[PDB]
Amino acid sequence: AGKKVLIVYAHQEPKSFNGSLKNVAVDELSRQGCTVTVSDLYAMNFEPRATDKDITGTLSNPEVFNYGVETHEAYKQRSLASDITDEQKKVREADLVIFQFPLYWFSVPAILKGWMDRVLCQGFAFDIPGFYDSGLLQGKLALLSVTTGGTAEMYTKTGVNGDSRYFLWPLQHGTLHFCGFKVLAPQISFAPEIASEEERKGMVAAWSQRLQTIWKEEPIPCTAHWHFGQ
Amino acid sequence: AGKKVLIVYAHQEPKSFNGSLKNVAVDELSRQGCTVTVSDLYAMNFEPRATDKDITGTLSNPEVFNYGVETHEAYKQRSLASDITDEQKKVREADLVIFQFPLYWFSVPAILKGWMDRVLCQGFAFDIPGFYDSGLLQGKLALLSVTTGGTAEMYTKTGVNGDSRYFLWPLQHGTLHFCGFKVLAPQISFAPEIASEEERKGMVAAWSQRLQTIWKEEPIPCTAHWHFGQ
Ligand SMILES: Cc1cc2nc3c(=O)[nH]c(=O)nc-3n(C[C@H](O)[C@H](O)[C@H](O)COP(=O)(O)OP(=O)(O)OC[C@H]3O[C@@H](n4cnc5c(N)ncnc54)[C@H](O)[C@@H]3O)c2cc1C
Ligand SMILES: Cc1cc2nc3c(=O)[nH]c(=O)nc-3n(C[C@H](O)[C@H](O)[C@H](O)COP(=O)(O)OP(=O)(O)OC[C@H]3O[C@@H](n4cnc5c(N)ncnc54)[C@H](O)[C@@H]3O)c2cc1C
Ligand SMILES: CC[n+]1c(-c2ccccc2)c2cc(N)ccc2c2ccc(N)cc21
Ligand SMILES: CC[n+]1c(-c2ccccc2)c2cc(N)ccc2c2ccc(N)cc21
Ligand SMILES: CC[n+]1c(-c2ccccc2)c2cc(N)ccc2c2ccc(N)cc21
Ligand SMILES: [Zn+2]
Ligand SMILES: [Zn+2]
Repeated sequence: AGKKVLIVYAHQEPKSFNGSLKNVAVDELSRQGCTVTVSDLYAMNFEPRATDKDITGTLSNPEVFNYGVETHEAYKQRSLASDITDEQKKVREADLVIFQFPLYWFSVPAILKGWMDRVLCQGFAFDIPGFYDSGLLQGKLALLSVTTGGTAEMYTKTGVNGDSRYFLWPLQHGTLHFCGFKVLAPQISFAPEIASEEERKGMVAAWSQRLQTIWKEEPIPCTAHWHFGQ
Repeated sequence: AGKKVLIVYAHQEPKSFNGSLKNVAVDELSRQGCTVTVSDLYAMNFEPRATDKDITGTLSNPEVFNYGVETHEAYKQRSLASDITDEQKKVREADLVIFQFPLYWFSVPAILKGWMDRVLCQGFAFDIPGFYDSGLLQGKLALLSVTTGGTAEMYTKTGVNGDSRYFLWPLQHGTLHFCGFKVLAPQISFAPEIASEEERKGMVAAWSQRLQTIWKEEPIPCTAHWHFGQ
């Protein structure tokens, strides 16, 4: 009992398929008695740019600004901007982080990329040492819930788009695994725009049904073999 | 017939290693007699977020906002935000587009991701049909000039990050090839922060040197096999 979930949500439109997937997650996890928080990035006008405004007070080397170094140092000295530390608190408290987003150029929308760039700073999400299996968010679960324009068929190994697992690598391995997350199997809702109403409802139902047993899941082996291998 | 180059540059600090790579590109291409334009995204405070502010005309569906549909229609009608069409002019006139950036989470910094999201809209960069080899930017070249924190060794098949080509897939194939670009081989400058002053100087020089004969290069086969092997 007592699980905490953060949903990081990146869609402009409440009535969208993404919005529906987010709301189903909120309702079902809430029904289960979980603690639920939603970071609605567009509604928050979330800042995507990594800039020197992300550090308050004086820099550790204001002659040559290195964002990575400066945010590492600011994290240690508790002088990060409040929009960042607000998100870090939600992540720190969460047992599971769900990312809900439409696929933009085989990746996350820029507003969500900005969340990953700015929130997951050195000292908070990883360090030397402490990355991949020993990343600082170890013990936490992460799950990518992505919607696509392309159909399942268009996303095969030999297809024009390649296997969907190919585009997952930078997100699941390079970002989430790197920070110590155990990665649950992605939820891929293929081509809702093209799908019939029945097919759309079926995809929503699949998600809702999955959420009923999400705490019983095993994480994937987040390896190059899982992503590219046979 | 001389050549036109656009450099889309994503770093906050002029004195950075990325800044030096951008400046030597400008120096060398200028020396050759090329026409050179730089989009300095951080200096321009470039807007990364995909929002309804990107359309200024009457929305096709003002009760349910679909970013892709609305920007496609706005492109055709000429009612996109002018920061978008300003970038589109630079791309349209370019023979070669160089992207200069530090790797953020196996990808581009969010401010540059936003450039891709917002600038490469339907009708301008691709059509349905009219993508990959029939993409609308066919005839143009693109090149990623990337810097990393991780070492070359970490970015190998047996290294913990996997091969560097793995993370290039969403950018080179999912984005640039999809829009019709032919893709020149990536320039990856590994681990400058860790390297010595001389090694750093050497990496900048190697870039400058490659650029001398850039117009003689052939593009890569931007395929799953090139990226992932057999
Ligand atoms: C900049 C950009 C880059 C992109 N890059 C890619 C890419 O690389 N690869 C790719 O494949 N695609 C890409 N796309 C397409 C994009 O991924 C899809 O448009 C997106 O995933 C669709 O999801 P949505 O929530 O916006 O769908 P919506 O348009 O909101 O939903 C589809 C339909 O489902 C309906 N619906 C909503 N809720 C429910 C419900 N509860 N039950 C039943 N029906 C419901 C909606 O009303 C709508 O009619 C890109 C799009 C953009 C704008
Ligand atoms: C949010 C975030 C995510 C990241 N994700 C990843 C990731 O997934 N994978 C990864 O590998 N790395 C990652 N990194 C690390 C990042 O890619 C590196 O920090 C970046 O590439 C370093 O390049 P730079 O231009 O900032 O280096 P700088 O710090 O600017 O350069 C190093 C030194 O070179 C010096 N220099 C400048 N010009 C010259 C010159 N001409 N000759 C000699 N020396 C010169 C500078 O003064 C500086 O001291 C991430 C960093 C951040 C902040
Ligand atoms: C700039 C520090 N730094 C490094 C890094 C760079 C050089 C040497 C050691 C670590 C880094 C290296 C990898 N692979 C992945 C992510 C990051 C990173 C991420 C965020 C941040 N805020 C600083 C970060
Ligand atoms: C038009 C939607 N759409 C699709 C897409 C979805 C289904 C079928 C064909 C293409 C797409 C497919 C791939 N592989 C790569 C990028 C995009 C894309 C990119 C931007 C955008 N604004 C719309 C996009
Ligand atoms: C193991 C690679 N690696 C990293 C490193 C860089 C990015 C992410 C993780 C580690 C490193 C990071 C810092 N700050 C300082 C020295 C080293 C280093 C030094 C020697 C070596 N042989 C590998 C090294
Ligand atoms: Zn992994
Ligand atoms: Zn390709």
